[PDB]
Amino acid sequence: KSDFKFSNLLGTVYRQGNITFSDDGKQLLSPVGNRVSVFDLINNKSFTFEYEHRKNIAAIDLNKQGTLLISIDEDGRAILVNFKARNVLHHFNFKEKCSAVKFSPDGRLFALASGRFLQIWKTPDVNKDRQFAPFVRHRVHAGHFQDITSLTWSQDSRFILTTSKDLSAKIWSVDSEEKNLAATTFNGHRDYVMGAFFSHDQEKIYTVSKDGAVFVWEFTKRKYSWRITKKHFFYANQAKVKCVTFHPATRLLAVGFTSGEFRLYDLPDFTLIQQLSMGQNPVNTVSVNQTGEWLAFGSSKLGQLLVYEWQSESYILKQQGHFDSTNSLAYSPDGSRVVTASEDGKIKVWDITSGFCLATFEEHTSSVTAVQFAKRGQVMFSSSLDGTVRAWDLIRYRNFRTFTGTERIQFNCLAVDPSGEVVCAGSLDNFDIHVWSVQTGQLLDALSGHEGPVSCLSFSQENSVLASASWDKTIRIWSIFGRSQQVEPIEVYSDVLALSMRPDGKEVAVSTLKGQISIFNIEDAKQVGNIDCRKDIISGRFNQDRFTAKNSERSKFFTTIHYSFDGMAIVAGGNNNSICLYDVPNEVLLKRFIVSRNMALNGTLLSTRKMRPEVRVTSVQFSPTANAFAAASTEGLLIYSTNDTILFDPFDLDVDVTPHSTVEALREKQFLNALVMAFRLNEEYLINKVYEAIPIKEIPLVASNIPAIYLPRILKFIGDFAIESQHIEFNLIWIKALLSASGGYINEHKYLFSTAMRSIQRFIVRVAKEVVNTTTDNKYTYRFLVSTDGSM
Amino acid sequence: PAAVDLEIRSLNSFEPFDEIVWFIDALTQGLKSNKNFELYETFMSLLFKAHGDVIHANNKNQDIASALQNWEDVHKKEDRLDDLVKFCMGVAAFVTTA
Amino acid sequence: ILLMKRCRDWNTNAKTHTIAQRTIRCILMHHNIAKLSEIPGMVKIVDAIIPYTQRHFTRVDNLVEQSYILDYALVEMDK
Amino acid sequence: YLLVTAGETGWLKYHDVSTGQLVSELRTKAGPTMAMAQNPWNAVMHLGHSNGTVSLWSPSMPEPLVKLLSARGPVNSIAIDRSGYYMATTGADRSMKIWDI
Amino acid sequence: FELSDVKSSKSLAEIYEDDYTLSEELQKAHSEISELYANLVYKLDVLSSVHFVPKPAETPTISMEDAQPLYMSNASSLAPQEI
Amino acid sequence: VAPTALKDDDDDVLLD
Amino acid sequence: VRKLKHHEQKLLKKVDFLEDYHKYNRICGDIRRLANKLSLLPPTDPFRRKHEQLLLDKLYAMGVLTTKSKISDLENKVTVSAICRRRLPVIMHRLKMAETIQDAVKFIEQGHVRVGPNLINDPAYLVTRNMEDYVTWVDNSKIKKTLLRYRNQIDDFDFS
Amino acid sequence: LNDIDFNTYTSLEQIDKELLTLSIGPRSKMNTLLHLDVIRK
Amino acid sequence: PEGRWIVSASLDSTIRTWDLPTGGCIDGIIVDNVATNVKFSPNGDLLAT
Amino acid sequence: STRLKIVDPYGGSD
Repeated sequence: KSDFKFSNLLGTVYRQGNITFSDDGKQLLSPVGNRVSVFDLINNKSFTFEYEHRKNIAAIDLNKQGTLLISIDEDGRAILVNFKARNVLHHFNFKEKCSAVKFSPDGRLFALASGRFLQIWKTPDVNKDRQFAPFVRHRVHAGHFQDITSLTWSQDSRFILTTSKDLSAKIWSVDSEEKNLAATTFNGHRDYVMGAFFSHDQEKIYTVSKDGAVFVWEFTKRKYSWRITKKHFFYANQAKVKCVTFHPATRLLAVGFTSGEFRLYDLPDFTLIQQLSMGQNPVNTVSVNQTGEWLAFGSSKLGQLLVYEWQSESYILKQQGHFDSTNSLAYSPDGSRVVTASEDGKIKVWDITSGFCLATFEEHTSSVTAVQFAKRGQVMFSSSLDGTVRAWDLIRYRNFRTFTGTERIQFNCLAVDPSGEVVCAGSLDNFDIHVWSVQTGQLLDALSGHEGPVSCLSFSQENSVLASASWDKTIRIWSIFGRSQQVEPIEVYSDVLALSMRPDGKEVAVSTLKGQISIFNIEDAKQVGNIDCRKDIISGRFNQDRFTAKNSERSKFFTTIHYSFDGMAIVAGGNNNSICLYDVPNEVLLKRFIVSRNMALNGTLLSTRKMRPEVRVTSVQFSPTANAFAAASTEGLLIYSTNDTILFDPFDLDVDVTPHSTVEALREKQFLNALVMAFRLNEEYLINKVYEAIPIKEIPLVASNIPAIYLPRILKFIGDFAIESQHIEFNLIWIKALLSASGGYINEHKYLFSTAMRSIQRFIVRVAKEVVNTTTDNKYTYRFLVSTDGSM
Repeated sequence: PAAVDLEIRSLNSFEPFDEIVWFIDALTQGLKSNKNFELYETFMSLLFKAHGDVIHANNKNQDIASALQNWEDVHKKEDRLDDLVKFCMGVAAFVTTA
Repeated sequence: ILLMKRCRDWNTNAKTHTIAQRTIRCILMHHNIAKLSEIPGMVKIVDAIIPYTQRHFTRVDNLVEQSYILDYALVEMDK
Repeated sequence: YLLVTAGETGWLKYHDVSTGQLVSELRTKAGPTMAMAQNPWNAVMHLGHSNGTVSLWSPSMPEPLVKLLSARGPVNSIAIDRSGYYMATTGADRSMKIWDI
Repeated sequence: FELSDVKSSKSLAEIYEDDYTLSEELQKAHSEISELYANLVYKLDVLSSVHFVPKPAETPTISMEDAQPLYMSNASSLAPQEI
Repeated sequence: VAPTALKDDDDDVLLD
Repeated sequence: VRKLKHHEQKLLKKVDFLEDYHKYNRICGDIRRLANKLSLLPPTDPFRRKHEQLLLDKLYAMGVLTTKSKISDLENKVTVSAICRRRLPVIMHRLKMAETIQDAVKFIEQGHVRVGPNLINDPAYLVTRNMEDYVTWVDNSKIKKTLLRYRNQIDDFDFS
Repeated sequence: LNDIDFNTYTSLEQIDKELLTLSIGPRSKMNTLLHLDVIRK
Repeated sequence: PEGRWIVSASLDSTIRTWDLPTGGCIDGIIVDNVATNVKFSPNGDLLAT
Repeated sequence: STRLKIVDPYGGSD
């Protein structure tokens, strides 16, 4: 009964276009394919915008006011979005490829590099009510005879410097009256002019060329004219200038070369501040902060993004995404971290709160097919097509064990026992499930009985039974632990593609090739429910198709499914443009999500392969926090969450229940009534207001009297609220009072409080213990210093 | 974080050790406010890392000894947090398990 | 150096680490810490004592957490 | 029976269409080629460059036969008459010059 | 061991000069083999792949990706038994 | 001025 | 140009400038080059011994090598015809699914053919040996109905 | 009452002086400060 | 769309927006012509009458 | 000259 919205895109920090810094300097805007990601450098957070282009973004820009963001794709279709409210304002089609877009520092105008033309437009007014046709064109300029590489605004918004592949830099006046002031073209460079910049006083102009030459232009007498007074050269052996940026206030010049290295220079002295290398791929985009202290670089080939603090030679941000599509994903048991794997063969560990990669593992030679955590959570296992299964200790970030078959079997699926003592893998070529001992690393035995390749495995987190399904049109339940081994095969109408264990361990759901999700009772081994999915799935006609989408049967089944931790929902995805969320007990579709709106991707709408990227979801999982689910796709890891919660969803509401009446009860000191009415309304602002208004002396009284029905919901509220709240002791007092008062009830119903307790344990472990760990170290460090004999 | 670390290292470490004593008095005031508790504890951790030997060598000095003793009086009070954390882990682990 | 070598070995076993810690504590509280540093080979012996003592600290600490089940039993019995 | 190409690499290349083998490839060493024209009377190639010069080339020689300064900026276009006696150039400095080549 | 029977291009001083200041050529081929194997794997992968397969890709160098967190120390990566 | 415009010595010899 | 007379041919020659297996030829040559450079390496090198085995395993898995082989045999066993035999329409013809290779290509283009759970519409797709067993008709194909109807075995519960 | 009128509520800086409160910022700052030496290296 | 408001029209030539959590009218309009239909857009950015 | 004069719905008002 939750509404999920796309929140952020992990696994991709930069694909192409230009990166920009916020005017305050505290945020970085990076194009990620079709969408724009915003990184909070100070708060170490990140979000991705929900709006979406038809194609990949080419150029973006944010005005100095911080109110308007303009993004333009590769065919010239622009989207104007209110940056603060994150809502799209207008769409405009400039009908030409735009290389660069820049706001004037005044913000009234923005300039467009379109072919060999410079278009100046008037910026729409954000404050005003939404206009039907807001874009009015200011001026158009045509001097260049060849495409414009870049453009630069003057600090006073009165002049623009445009550089083109005509080996020329050209200056324009934004006011017609001042045309005589600046109507000059600067020649002299032997290659493409990549950047032209004003000095801070604007008396001097610096032009940079692709060949690696910097010219200093001054207005001087031989009666007065612009002349090259000084010439500097980057003596790169073969590297060419790829991107250049300048900061007039601090006179900093940052140049990124095609060899993958960048230099920082001081002008006009040309003093090389520093020289570093990001790799062997071209540096595509370079940006400078408003204060000039942070430098952002981006390489498109490997999708690297680097924020460099050259003052202290420190790294604010240093991230590289997956080169290939993410094949699998796995949440940490508490939901603090998510592990991803790629067809390349490298695993990356991500932190949910920050959205940045903590470690990358490159032990696997071939594509990693599955990653899974143990119930303990410190250990992670991965299976790969290279023929190995590896165990990773995520406290010390080390591959402490490798499992392999006798004959190098390609593993596609993986399952780990709840006790973390048995690991099982399956293959498309062997038909046998290999079992290893975690402690010893030796093959225990091979579970035989499937006639077809094994598609999917899972242990029950509680019962510890193993379910395996295959293209043999059957599912087998293995009771491997115990003195005797039993197997129970259940027949299914079609090949089984995906499989999921209900968190209770009493039912298993399978997705088949006929587009059916069938739920079976494990103990009785009989079907208990079924869901149709063919009609719900959305699949687009591929450009190469010679048959219609409606007649097409390419992918009308789900290749991956997962239970919600409540057990009442299943999220499903496949080789299609749909992620469907079904309600198991009612067998109805809750909601359908469109994965991409990129017209480039194939599924959105004779020796040589006609192969081009297509949209597909490789893995889905629910967050153990019960607020989000993540879907691994070609573009990256899409995370949908319920954080905003604008919905009004009251519970057991009555006429006498009102936000005013809740506040009245607080003023009357009726804390139990106020808290209950706040939950019945189910308004986050009101629950927070009542929650913090209850005095410490009254908490044990209120906690003891909470009705049982509201107990799971308040426990959920504290766990989610405490993780990011500053009131550590206040939230700890509340948890202790609830646990001490309703501990027996929670024990009687573990499944009902499974997600609430897990969120609480995340807070007590990931923040509360770490605070105490610092405080206790100072206690013992202090005792040693004072109690001990000092040196002579 | 870079700025904080540089300043703490740069505190003068020569007798009469005025700055180090001043910093301890500053941090002792911060703990009394019961605000920004995790940073003040972290600052004191960085003080011992960078100037522990100076403090250890001259622990008998009245100014350093008194400033640390005042810090202990406040820091001793802030041990009730450990009791809450230990209680909740003990019961949360037991309740969810058995 | 002879006594600390025994303390290093006793520390590796959890059934005898308690004796090693109190012996180590007595040395620190009755010897000059500066002097202990110059002794050749002491730092390597000290290097081998720290990793085990941290393992013993993570344990025992976990036993303190587990002891709070007696609180939860007492509050339940009050009800 | 020769095909001639020029571009931004500063390479002048001759290709024999009859035999399909690269007759000669010459380095201009003057940056990108802005204009190109053949002289129909002696089959010598005229390349324009960004330094305002016009160079004359033959496939068998590794260096230009002649160099002519005919502009204060890049040479945009070159035209040669049928007799191969005159040459007209236009640079990006509002200049047009007629040459006796 | 192979003994050169051709005149040494290095003068008798040079043979002593280099002595003042497992094999690079052996490692040079190793890079070449990896390049050839990587290219061949890509070409065969595209032909037998259902889905799209992307084509595989002094001065101090920055490591974009690291095997462990930056805040983590190598000493903290060792067990007591290892020490 | 450009058209685009807006709108002691310490001795190094030291006694050793 | 027009056909050259006897005397024209003598004066000027080789002026005739201005199913292709160029790509498969490149694969066969590249395999030979990679095997050649491997031989140049010292025999005892573990790096050499590992990569040659990987090359044998890849070609075995692709199916171009019908049986396991040595490095030497890759010099002569690998042939363009061997790669052409893995071609999906060629596999289909051998399976008797299609009467002619041209018929198989039309079926692949029309979307009647699936290799495992995946529908393949690219006739250029090369079938690996593990997937060879699972090339079949798509379930709802009008063709597969025709096969079953001929046998009088078309079971409507399967929708095929 | 304005915060109610706009259906918003900003959490207090400190609920009570006697109660321990963390800083109003990210929780990774403590980790970054303690290990700044190894991050640099 | 968020379930928090009701917009209603009546023959008295007025359109009223009601806040359900508080159960009170928060906005009012007078239209020259009576409004016979009222619908929210699925996104909620538009109101059609 | 050096200046496109485009009369369109979005510009050329002057």
